[PDB]
Amino acid sequence: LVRSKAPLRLGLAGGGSDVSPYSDIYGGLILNATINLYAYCTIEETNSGRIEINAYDAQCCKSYLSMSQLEIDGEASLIKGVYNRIIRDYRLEPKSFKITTYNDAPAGSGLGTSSTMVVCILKAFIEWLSLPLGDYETSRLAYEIERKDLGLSGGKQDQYAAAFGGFNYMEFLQNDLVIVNPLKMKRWIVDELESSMVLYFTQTAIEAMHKIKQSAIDTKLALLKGDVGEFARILGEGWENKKKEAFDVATGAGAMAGKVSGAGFIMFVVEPTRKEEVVRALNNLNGFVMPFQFIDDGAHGWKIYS
Amino acid sequence: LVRSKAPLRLGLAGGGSDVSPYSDIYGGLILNATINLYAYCTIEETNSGRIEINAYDAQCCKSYLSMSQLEIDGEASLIKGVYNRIIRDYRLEPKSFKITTYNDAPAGSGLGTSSTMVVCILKAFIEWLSLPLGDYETSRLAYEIERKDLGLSGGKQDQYAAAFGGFNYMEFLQNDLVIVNPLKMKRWIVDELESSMVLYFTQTAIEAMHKIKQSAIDTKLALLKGDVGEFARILGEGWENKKKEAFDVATGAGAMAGKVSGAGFIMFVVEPTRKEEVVRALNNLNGFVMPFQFIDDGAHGWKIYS
Repeated sequence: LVRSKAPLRLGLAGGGSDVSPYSDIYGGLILNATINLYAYCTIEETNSGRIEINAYDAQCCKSYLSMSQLEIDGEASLIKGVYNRIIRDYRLEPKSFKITTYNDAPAGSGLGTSSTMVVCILKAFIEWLSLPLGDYETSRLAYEIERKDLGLSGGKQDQYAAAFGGFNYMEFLQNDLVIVNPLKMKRWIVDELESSMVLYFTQTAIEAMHKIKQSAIDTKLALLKGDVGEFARILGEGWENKKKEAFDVATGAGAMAGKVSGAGFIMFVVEPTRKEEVVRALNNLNGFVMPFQFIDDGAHGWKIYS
Repeated sequence: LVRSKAPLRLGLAGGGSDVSPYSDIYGGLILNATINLYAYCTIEETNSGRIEINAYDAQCCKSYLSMSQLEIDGEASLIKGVYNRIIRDYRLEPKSFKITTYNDAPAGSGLGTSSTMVVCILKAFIEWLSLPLGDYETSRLAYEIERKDLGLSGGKQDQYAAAFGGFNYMEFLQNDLVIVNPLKMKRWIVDELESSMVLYFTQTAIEAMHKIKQSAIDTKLALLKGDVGEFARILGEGWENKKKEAFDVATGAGAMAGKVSGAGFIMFVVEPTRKEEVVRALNNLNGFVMPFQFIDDGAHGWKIYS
């Protein structure tokens, strides 16, 4: 059997500049980082002309006939979605296997859950069938499967982070090319940043989007130098800018700055010696603090020889 | 006692764009990587009231009366420069110690020997006196000791490569600001590049420099994908341009491309299965091929308690 896991991510700056058609016309820049919340998958080749699916994340535990393709009932779309593309792209005969899947964060959450799971399933298949697919190809394949085959709309930063891993500076160039600049992060900066962070779960746009894109640049420079204070400043200036309301009762008992991400989730930047104070105050509210650590590795698979 | 060592580096691309005023007017771009050839230094404190210098690199072995500053005789300048600068910057009392020094590469070379050694010496002092100097500060201080305090001329890439380590893409911005993008390099790309390389020792400008600067961008993007062939092309395209004579007996032996670095030093890029041939032919010349490996760490020091 083969197993695989992929990490979820945190958007540090540039969020949105990667989404079409803004990226297509102006070009996007994003700085993100993978965290220790994962999507897992294991694939074991069975010889019962069947395909069993135990997708805890897709509330699905059915069995199907080992076909060449599997219709998208709307159940276990991610797994079926990956499998179908694999059979087509390599023209392989139907396969018999049992596949299990589960995630560390719910569907929404806003941490790239869906893209991370797809990458994770791909990695399993890659390991399971020795597919000639590396980081770039995997991310590409993942996006294509999720954003086209399944008709799911989103940016491009999630597939790549899950596949590549660590702290990345991504350039989304026109003609949908993408450059991933894998950044090495000194251990003290990584530690300082985490001790400075709290994860809390509760036209003229363009002109704004340009500022956001520009923030990816200033944030890179700021964190490379370990200047968390400037990072905090950049987040605030951004928050102020993305307002000129729902639950800012969280920002009420806050720290230095904050940034709101998809799926109802605030990334606070606090003074390390006050981080605990912030976590207790936020914990009194209706939401909860999500403990985490940055993880340097991207998706990967391994085999267990029985 | 304390010990330290710093690696030398290979100028992969953009060489020259880091030199002022060009870096200050147009901005510089550099892609370089440290290699397993080092500068070593050990410093042991003593209560003899003397300062003993044994520098195999500066070819000096003299004892001096412990002072606050040391006259730049023209002997062990590097050590004297660092020692003086540290005594001044930190307003410290005269020091008594024994200091040993040696390098794995000669004066000219073209691997940044001098800057690497200054960084190494600085690292020994930093380790020695628990000085508050990190990567950025160390590089800058090294550039200042060498370039100003000692009048020696040159670029900036060398000081930063030595202190940072690994594959770096440096931005030497206008108004002399510097950004080091520490790049995580996949192991297989590094191994592929290492088996594809041979190290062998023996007004219209600016328009030419704009290309050398550009190459840094093309080279980064080529090596991040493992496209060594594209790297060869860029080096080759850069060669023909560096011609619009001396000991080119070396390039006479076919490979994919070659590149010369500031003095008796050619970098050749060859197909792995053909490397041994290239290496054998060149060694049959009047010079020798220097075996190397890329090293991901920058300068560092350690203490030995007794």
